[PDB]
Amino acid sequence: PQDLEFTKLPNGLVIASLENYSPVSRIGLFIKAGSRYEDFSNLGTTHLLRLTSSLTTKGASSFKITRGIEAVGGKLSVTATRENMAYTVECLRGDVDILMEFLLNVTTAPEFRRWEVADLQPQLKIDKAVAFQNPQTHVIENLHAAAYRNALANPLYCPDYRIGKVTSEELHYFVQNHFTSARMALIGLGVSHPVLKQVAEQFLNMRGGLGLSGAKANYRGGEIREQNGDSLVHAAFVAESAVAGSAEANAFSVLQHVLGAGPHVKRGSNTTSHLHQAVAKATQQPFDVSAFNASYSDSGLFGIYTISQATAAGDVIKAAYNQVKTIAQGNLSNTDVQAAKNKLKAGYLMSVESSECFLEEVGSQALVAGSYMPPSTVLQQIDSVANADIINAAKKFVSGQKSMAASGNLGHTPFVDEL
Amino acid sequence: MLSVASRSGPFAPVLSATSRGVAGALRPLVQATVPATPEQPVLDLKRPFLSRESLSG
Amino acid sequence: TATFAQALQFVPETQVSLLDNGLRVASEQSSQPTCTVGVWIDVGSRFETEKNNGAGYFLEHLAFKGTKNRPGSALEKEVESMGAHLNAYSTREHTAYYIKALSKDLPKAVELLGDIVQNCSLEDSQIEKERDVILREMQENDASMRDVVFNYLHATAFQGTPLAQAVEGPSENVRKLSRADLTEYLSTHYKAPRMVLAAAGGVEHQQLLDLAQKHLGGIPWTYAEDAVPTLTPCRFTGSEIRHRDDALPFAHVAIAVEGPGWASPDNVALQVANAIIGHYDCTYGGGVHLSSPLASGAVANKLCQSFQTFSICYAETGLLGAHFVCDRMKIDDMMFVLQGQWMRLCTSATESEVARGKNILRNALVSHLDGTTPVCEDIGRSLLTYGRRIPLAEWESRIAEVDASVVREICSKYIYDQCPAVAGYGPIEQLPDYNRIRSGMFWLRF
Amino acid sequence: AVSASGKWLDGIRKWYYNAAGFNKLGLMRDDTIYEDEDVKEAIRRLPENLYNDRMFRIKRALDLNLKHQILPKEQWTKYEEENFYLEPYLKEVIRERKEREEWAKK
Amino acid sequence: TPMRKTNPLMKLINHSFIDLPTPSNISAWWNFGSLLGACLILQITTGLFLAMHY
Amino acid sequence: TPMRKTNPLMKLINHSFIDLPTPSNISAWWNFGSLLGACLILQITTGLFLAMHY
Amino acid sequence: SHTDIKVPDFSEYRRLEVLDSTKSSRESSEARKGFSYLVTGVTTVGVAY
Amino acid sequence: WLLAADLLILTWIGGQPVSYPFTIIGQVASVLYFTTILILMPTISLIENKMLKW
Amino acid sequence: VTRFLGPRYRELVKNWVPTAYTWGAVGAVGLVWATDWRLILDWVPYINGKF
Ligand SMILES: CCCCCCCCCCCCCCCCC[C@@H](O)O[C@H](CO[C@H](O)CCCCCCCCCCCCCCC)COP(=O)(O)OCC[N+](C)(C)C
Ligand code: HEM
Ligand code: HEM
Repeated sequence: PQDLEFTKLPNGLVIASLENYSPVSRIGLFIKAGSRYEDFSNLGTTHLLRLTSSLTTKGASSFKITRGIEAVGGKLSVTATRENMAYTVECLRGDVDILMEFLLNVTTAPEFRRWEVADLQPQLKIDKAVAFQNPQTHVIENLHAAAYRNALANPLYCPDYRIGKVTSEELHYFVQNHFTSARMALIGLGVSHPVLKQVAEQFLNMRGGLGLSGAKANYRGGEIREQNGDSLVHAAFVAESAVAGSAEANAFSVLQHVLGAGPHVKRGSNTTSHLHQAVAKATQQPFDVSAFNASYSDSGLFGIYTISQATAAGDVIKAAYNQVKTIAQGNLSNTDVQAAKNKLKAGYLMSVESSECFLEEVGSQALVAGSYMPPSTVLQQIDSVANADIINAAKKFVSGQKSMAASGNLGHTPFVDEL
Repeated sequence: MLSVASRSGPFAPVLSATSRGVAGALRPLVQATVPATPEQPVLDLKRPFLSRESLSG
Repeated sequence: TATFAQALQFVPETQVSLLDNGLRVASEQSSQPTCTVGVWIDVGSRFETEKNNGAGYFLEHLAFKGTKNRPGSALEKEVESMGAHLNAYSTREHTAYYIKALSKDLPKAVELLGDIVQNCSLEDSQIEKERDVILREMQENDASMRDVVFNYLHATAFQGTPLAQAVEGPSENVRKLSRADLTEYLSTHYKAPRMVLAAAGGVEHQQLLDLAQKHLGGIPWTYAEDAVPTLTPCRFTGSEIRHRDDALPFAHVAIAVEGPGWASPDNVALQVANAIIGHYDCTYGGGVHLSSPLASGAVANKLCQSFQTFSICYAETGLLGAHFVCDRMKIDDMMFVLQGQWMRLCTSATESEVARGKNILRNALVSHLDGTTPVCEDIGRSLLTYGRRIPLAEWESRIAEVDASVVREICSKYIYDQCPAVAGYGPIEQLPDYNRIRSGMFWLRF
Repeated sequence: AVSASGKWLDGIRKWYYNAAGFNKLGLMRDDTIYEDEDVKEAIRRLPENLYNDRMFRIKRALDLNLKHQILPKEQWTKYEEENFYLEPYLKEVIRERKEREEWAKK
Repeated sequence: TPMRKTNPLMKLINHSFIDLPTPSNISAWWNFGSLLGACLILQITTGLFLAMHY
Repeated sequence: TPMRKTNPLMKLINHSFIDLPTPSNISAWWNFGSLLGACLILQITTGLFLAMHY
Repeated sequence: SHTDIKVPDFSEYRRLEVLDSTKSSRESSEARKGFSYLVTGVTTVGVAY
Repeated sequence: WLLAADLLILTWIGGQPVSYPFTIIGQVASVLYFTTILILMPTISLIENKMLKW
Repeated sequence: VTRFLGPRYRELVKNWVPTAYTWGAVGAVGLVWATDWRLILDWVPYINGKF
């Protein structure tokens, strides 16, 4: 029975807490640093830096970190994305005094002994490969590369030529310039707030304010294609979208959920989605079609993503796209819109409902301004949305310049300009 | 509201020394199975899926 | 300050109740906007005879297709309009349905369950479509490696036992089914007491119960034809299966031994032993000699690529064991470490390792329960398996009792000098012949 | 208690360094040390520039040996000339070993 | 990492005896070969104790 | 592919004798071990003839 | 497929005690193993003598 | 070389008839033979370890 | 040498002592039987092959 105690600090460090009575205390640390802050000079550094979490540091040997975190039975984890980078650790309530001390040692004082780094160099290919076992990723990281001249174009995963050439000095240069305390935000949960006032105060002695903070990520309309032997061609095409905090962004969310962003029924053909009901009457059943919506502080992206038979591809994405065109015509009933708004309310409350993803939420929006936004307020923000705003969003999609990325046989897929 | 949970989109990898990176946001999955052939790539030094954070006796 | 002396106690208890038709309702208020009602039926794949192996699985496929109240398109249109995520799954022992929506939407969901429970439509044409959908789905799951391996593991471990046949059913049998067989399966299996309604989150118990009376009360309770299932304490064979296909990139094998049932204390200690054995993957940066001793063995001269320890307990038996991927040349070495670890726990079990295993076990059992779905499923699975619930305080009160001597006694009891079931999906060839494995189950030094 | 007496400790140490003949072949003290597992681990660490010099100094010493020659008198390593390059690495490896062994007994 | 694979004497014993592949369908006749290997030992040991008096 | 590296007997002669690496700087003392082998070869054959008469 | 396989009956070869698919093998296993270990145990006695 | 000289001492003593001058030198040579290989050597190994600042 | 001292080593040695009683009994009884020691064997209830 408590609202989270959001608080800023003179160091510029942001701090928050939300007391519960579940035995697993679970804290997180959120640096604004991400893959985008890499440039051509030191590209792929973040992908290794996320894996450097267990390396020895000035205050502790790596054996002490691994064996300590395991002997406690808690566990460290390192989430990362094109925007934020997010360290996290889970532990029992009585053990935090140990594990958080590791966290203090991981982010603030991480010496990188070069041989240990060289030992981790080969692993990047393995992690990149198991990451590329998932078909959507391999398209969408190419999609960002096809959609931006600059900052956001940078891959989360290390480029193949950089797998052996990353160096500890580049790691440090990325650390002092981007692990600025002003960028940082700390999010506890079952841990009591005042002891966070202590341990964060331990964080305050390190580091000055303001990071290097470059780039802007300009938009572009270029393609990327792969040409493979796989029968299941799969691809996405994307127009620019305003992001975030605009009613327009909410209009893109409500838009993708009018289009049916995802299934609600297991083992069931999606009867309500316009895209599935267009493509299904267009061709054979084997396919999957849904809207996509990237959302980043400089810019957002929106557009259909598909998986289909290679022969049918040009029949599929020329169909679902037309569905969006129908929305450009103003053809949109209020009812299915209400259903979609309900899909965002229910789906958002679901994604929030888990504690870990909740911590991801609080730690995600802690950086943009830090003023916590309760889910009911978000519901006010979606309820505010009008049908005309949605029509304006689809209109911006249809009228906008488009990029595309594709992977498969590619015999029949249309090129981006014709789309 | 930039979170992948608040706005479904690109995956945010949870890759780490102590845990698998599986998480993210749609990006279509599972739904393709009702339609024929979502064959999925096989054994390119593949990890086991799921990652048993959902342990049971 | 927060502490287990306090924190363990604050998790709310479920309130069990019994309907006159013997259906049991359970609920857990959690001060949550959202809740997930479901029906954890005790029907499983082990209850079918060879004549009708695919019935239950088939039902899961066509459950949402149609119902007497409405065509299935209307059903899905309704669940989707509500923003609800209906979901279902089946198991060798535990079939389950459950819905996923806001508490404000709660009543509207519940009636639907009863519909889905009490009168699914069974159009013959719908069956005709779902047949080829299954036939394609089978080859679609053939791409999987791990599932095929556990399927060999059950088929090996039990053979003639009803438990042994796969939930999916034979590819030949599936086309031989008819609607009358399905309806007979419905009348003979789906009925309370065996039904168990459950919910958690924003649900208030008495609302859920008073609502349950209006829909689930139509379920028959006295047995039709007074039929009674005849369960047996089924046998565990020591056999092995060894499929090949050498062109596959990696060997993929699983080894298993007889385990204490779904209702015994010993399981707890075994879990601790499993916690000692420790999972690993090459993708992890925590490799080298670090982490769990078997996980430490995975990387030194680079042995195991990826693996895990498991204990698939059943009401009658269970399967302790391990599961690992292999390079063709290392399949022997990966074995020699594994069994040795078992042997190492059969004796030489230091207290600190057991303590670390208890800590990992606590963290696992608590971390699993976060969210509404895990606790509903926990209530749903738990009631059927145990009756009652199993409040976490009971679990950690029980885990604290565990000692290194206890782990040695029990691991020596269920692992030492046994006759393991073994499964191996190729390219196996360096995998030791069954005598080498059986010899590898016991030390001569001890 | 060492002080001006520590200047006397050195007089003996220098004498010893001379008595040990390795400098004569141009070996540094560090090149000399026996290779246990711990040393070998220490060697892996050494920066590439440092590592290469060590290889050459050793190769010359072995090469000098078959001939039975002794390096020219100007080219003998001076006592104060020596780097002690291997010490930080060997102490680090030994410290890691002692730490792991300390953890492994408890 | 079994010790047989490490120590060279245990390596050679791991080859010649413990691990070397053989056809499974080998019959009773091949056994005679090994028997010869045995006989020689006897012919030594026994004979060794005849040389002590002869 | 020299004949010595293909023949299973010659491989032993090749590794144990002809091609095993040795330190360059070996002195006179390391000869003695080999001499011992030769001495044994001498202690056998010579002594063997004594056995023909003793 | 991944489910079509099933183990062919081995009842002809099986020990008489464990033939049924009902009784638990956990008690019988000590007897089955105990017989053979008794055999090897006698044989070791003979070889030792 | 002190130990080697001690070995020569043992040989020359063993080449001689029992008498006090021989037996005394035999006592001393034996005890010295063990002390040099047990006590003395490790200690000066340590001293040499410290002369080079290890 | 010094490292082998430690509480878990004590726990381990305590875990392996009975096995040492067993093998010690094996070697002792086996040694007596093989050499047919008169002094130890006579004490036995039945083994009186020696006169
Ligand atoms: C007069 C006669 C005196 C002797 C009595 C008879 C002796 C019989 C023969 C003794 C054989 C010893 C049997 C023990 C076999 C175990 C060998 C090995 O496995 O033990 C290892 C170590 O064993 C211990 O070091 C020794 C335990 C037994 C020592 C008992 C000695 C008691 C002697 C007391 C003196 C009394 C007699 C004195 C007479 C002078 C531990 O195994 P491990 O699987 O790796 O451990 C887990 C893995 N770890 C290491 C990574 C954790
Ligand atoms: C394959 C190996 C051997 C075979 C086949 C073999 C065979 C024989 C034969 C046929 C005899 C004649 C005895 C008789 O007919 O009465 C004999 C005698 C003898 N053997 Fe061997 N032998 C072998 C090896 C050895 C070895 C290794 C020794 C070592 C000492 C040895 C020592 C003797 C002695 C001393 C005699 C004569 C003493 C006597 O006959 O009383 N033999 N052997
Ligand atoms: C390292 C191996 C051997 C050593 C060191 C050795 C040493 C000796 C010695 C010191 C004598 C005493 C001779 C004397 O004092 O006059 C001797 C005698 C003898 N040896 Fe050997 N011997 C070895 C191997 C052999 C072998 C392999 C054989 C036969 C194959 C053999 C056969 C004999 C015989 C027949 C005699 C008696 C002749 C005599 O005493 O003069 N010896 N040996």
